[PDB]
Amino acid sequence: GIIPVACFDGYGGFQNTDPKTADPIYGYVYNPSRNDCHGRYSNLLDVAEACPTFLNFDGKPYVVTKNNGDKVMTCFDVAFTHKVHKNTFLAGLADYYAQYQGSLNYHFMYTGPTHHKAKFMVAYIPPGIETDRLPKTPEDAAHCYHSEWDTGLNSQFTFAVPYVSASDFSYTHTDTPAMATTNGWVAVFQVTDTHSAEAAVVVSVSAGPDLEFRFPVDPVRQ
Amino acid sequence: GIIPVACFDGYGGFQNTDPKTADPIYGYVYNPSRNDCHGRYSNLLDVAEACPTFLNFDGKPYVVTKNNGDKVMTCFDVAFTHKVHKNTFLAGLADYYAQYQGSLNYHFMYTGPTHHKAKFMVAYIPPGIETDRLPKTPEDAAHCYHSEWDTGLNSQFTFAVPYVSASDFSYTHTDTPAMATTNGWVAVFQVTDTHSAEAAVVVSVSAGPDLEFRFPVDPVRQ
Amino acid sequence: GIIPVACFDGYGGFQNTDPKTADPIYGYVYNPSRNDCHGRYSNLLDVAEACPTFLNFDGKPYVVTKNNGDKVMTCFDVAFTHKVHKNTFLAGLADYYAQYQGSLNYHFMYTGPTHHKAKFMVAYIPPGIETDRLPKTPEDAAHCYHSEWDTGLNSQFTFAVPYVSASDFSYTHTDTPAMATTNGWVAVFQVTDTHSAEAAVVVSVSAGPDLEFRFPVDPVRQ
Amino acid sequence: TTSSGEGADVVTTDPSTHGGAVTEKKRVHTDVAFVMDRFTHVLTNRTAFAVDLMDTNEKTLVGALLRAATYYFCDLEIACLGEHERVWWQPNGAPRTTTLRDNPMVFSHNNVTRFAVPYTAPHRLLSTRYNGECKYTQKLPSTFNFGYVTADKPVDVYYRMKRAELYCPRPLLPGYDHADRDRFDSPIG
Amino acid sequence: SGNTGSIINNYYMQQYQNSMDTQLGDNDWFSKLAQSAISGLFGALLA
Amino acid sequence: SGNTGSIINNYYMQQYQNSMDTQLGDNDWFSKLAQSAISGLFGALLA
Amino acid sequence: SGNTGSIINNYYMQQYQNSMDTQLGDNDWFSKLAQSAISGLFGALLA
Repeated sequence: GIIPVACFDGYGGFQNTDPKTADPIYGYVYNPSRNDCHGRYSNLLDVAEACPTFLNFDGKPYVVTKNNGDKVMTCFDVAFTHKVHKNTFLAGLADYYAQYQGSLNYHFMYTGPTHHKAKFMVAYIPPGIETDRLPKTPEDAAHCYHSEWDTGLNSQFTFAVPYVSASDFSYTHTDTPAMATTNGWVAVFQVTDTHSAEAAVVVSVSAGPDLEFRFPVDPVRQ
Repeated sequence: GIIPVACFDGYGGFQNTDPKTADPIYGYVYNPSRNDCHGRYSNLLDVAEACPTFLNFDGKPYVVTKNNGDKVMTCFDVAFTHKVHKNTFLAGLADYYAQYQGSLNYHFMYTGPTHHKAKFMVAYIPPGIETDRLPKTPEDAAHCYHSEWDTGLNSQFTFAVPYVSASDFSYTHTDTPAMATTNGWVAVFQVTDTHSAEAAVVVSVSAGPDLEFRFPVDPVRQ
Repeated sequence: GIIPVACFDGYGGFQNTDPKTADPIYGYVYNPSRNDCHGRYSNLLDVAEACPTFLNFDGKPYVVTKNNGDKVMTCFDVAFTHKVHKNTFLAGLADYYAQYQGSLNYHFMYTGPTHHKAKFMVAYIPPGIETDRLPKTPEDAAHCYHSEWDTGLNSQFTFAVPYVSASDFSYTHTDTPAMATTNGWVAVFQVTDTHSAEAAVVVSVSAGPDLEFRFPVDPVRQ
Repeated sequence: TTSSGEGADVVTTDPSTHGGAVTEKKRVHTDVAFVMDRFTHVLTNRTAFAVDLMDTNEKTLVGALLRAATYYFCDLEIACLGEHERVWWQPNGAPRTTTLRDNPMVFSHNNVTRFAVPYTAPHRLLSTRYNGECKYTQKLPSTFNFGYVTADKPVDVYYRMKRAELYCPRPLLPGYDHADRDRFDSPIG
Repeated sequence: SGNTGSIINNYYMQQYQNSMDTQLGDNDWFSKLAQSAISGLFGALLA
Repeated sequence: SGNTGSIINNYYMQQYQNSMDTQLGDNDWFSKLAQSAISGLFGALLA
Repeated sequence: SGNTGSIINNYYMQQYQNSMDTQLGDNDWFSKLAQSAISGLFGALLA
């Protein structure tokens, strides 16, 4: 009369990610109402999109405009492990997730005096297969997927960095053996080399509308 | 109140061929779309039928036409373990499966010069109970289930080898004690003995429309 | 969330007669068609009824007709362990089953010369409570449930032995302590005592329409 | 049944040419989804290892047929054996670490550990062979794997392909050598 | 059928538990033999 | 809801498995904030 | 599908047991190739 059943090996071990729920102790607790408790966020990429965070340019988010040639104010990898992204909320969020896809957004807010004027261009350099390079003048970077803006009444400029890669998803962490980037560079040229004096361009980053992380991981640090 | 149940002995051991599926770890993964990924094959006998592979005639797929009598260009077993089939895709596929039934197909493509002409015949000799024999002249092989073709504008000739056996299925591997074949011979006579000079007939094999393997096995080699 | 269940003691041990079926290894085998495979028998009592088998009268199935008085050609128990039944298919089938009920059938086929004539009678003696006896003349056996036949154009005679016992079923094997039969005797008198010469009556037995075995058993022999 | 062979047109003639009828059979054991779905043995007495699916022995059914295909797609099921407390599994692309925490983990039950690994590699398809500047006139990149298992103690390992989809066929070869005799001749039980 | 039986039914599909049969298209005897028997008494029965 | 799921359903009553919520009668923000975003290009776009 | 089968069905949701597929929207070949075969005898068949 007893129902036959066959317990199997390899099943029923403790699992820290298993769907099944634990057996109850107390019953009929009633939590205090959380109505009008403001600020809930149901998904981390939402706060990643609505809340841009500043880049780490040698400990200071802004880039200083400069008189000497050079012209390459910054030239950094579109990779979350890069030192520039080190303080950003996205690098800290993607420190955990294993893979991603989709565009990033970079916000450039000019901060200099109203009489001071400048012109800038940013360019996205696709991964190589590049013997270096990278281009150090705007005329050289013009060929690449770029955009260019001059300072005006509307200070901020939002440049979107496309996700261009052979594979549908790409690793957030960089593999130990590499002589070149797998997600490509981006660079922020000034384009006139006569600036008395100083000025500054604050830079920040936030996830694009279509960005998507996948596979949570909890890497041992260090 | 607890549901009675009776765990049984002899059940629930690990089984490498069991129907039941394992308990999940990750959830909600979304694989990249495989649309327009060409060339999928849902069944191995399909590629076995549509893709004939060459026979191993002493390391060379072709048979050379010859002046001296003999006339028996080849006389080989219709068995997958035979040395002639050793390179063929079917012998390699049936190296694993335990049993089969159904016709094979042999393709004979003449390759000689357009002015050179020849006539051939192939014959299927049923298993014996044969004191040897096998017949060494076309006049002797004529009695058997045979076919005969001369070279022309249409080079290839496809001879189908019938499955004739007492049992509905027959072993792919040959049993160690045997003094005679259990699936029978096939032989490819030339029929004129005057050929200056050389010429060649490429030979290949592919599964027939009705061929069927059964019982996968993974034999230890050697 | 996990379903509560309570494994019980005394259940789930290996059982050689349990209804439940074993877990599968291979799948999708297709057995060769057994259509037109003649002679299947779905029940052993059918072959027991349609196929009578000969009795063991001192190593010879027939009884010889004799001149000297005696008149008791045979007088044997209606029990499967009796030496007379030893070669019969029923004794061999009921060697295994533990209990039975229902009538037996005995076939008597006369075999002597067409000019030779004889008259016979068979009688069924109910179990006793018999101080012995058994009756040794036909006049004495006439009182019992008997039947009587003379040889003619129709040689065979089929005498049915009734199942008369206090209990609805009776053991096939004989219990070790017994001084008298529990299923009764049957005896085959000749009735004239003048027979020059020899002649013979073949005897055989087969299960009746209503016979029924119950409880398979596999006794250790010896 | 003469026909030009140069065009490589498919040709499949049944014995009907000689008057013998042959009904089509509906083969099931030759089917890819059915064959590939088994626990092939892959490796013995090993703690940490990448869950590369090319670790399968090439003489085994699953490994040989897997190498009969150029591309493939599979959900996977891992089954470790031998004494151990627990088994961690890092999803593809996760950084390697000698210690592990919070990464997905399964305790053994009666010295067996079975669990299902979802397809993880970024590529829409994996491949058994990869022409990465290996030109010749005469090795697969690390991204091609389902994860990275680690065991508390060394264990035997099994892989079970699920929802298998093989693409672009490649040659099978019999493993046996015929030696002196042209017919291989082997024992049968 | 046979010495098997449950209120429920076998957990695995029939394809896995038992080999499938195939008709010879793209039986019992001794039952009939035993039913052929003539129990009717021969000759002119009387009384 | 969350990393839980079965074809069946939890054996115990909801009152035992999870604490009941109570309305303030005898919500999400960053979704709305992210949806407030203006992707539409500013100024007079040309070409 | 494949070497799996039960009268019941998998306890866990499909989202947990197997990776979901995605269409390229916001296939088989060798079957067709084998079906392209011409078994029909060439030339003028006789007798």
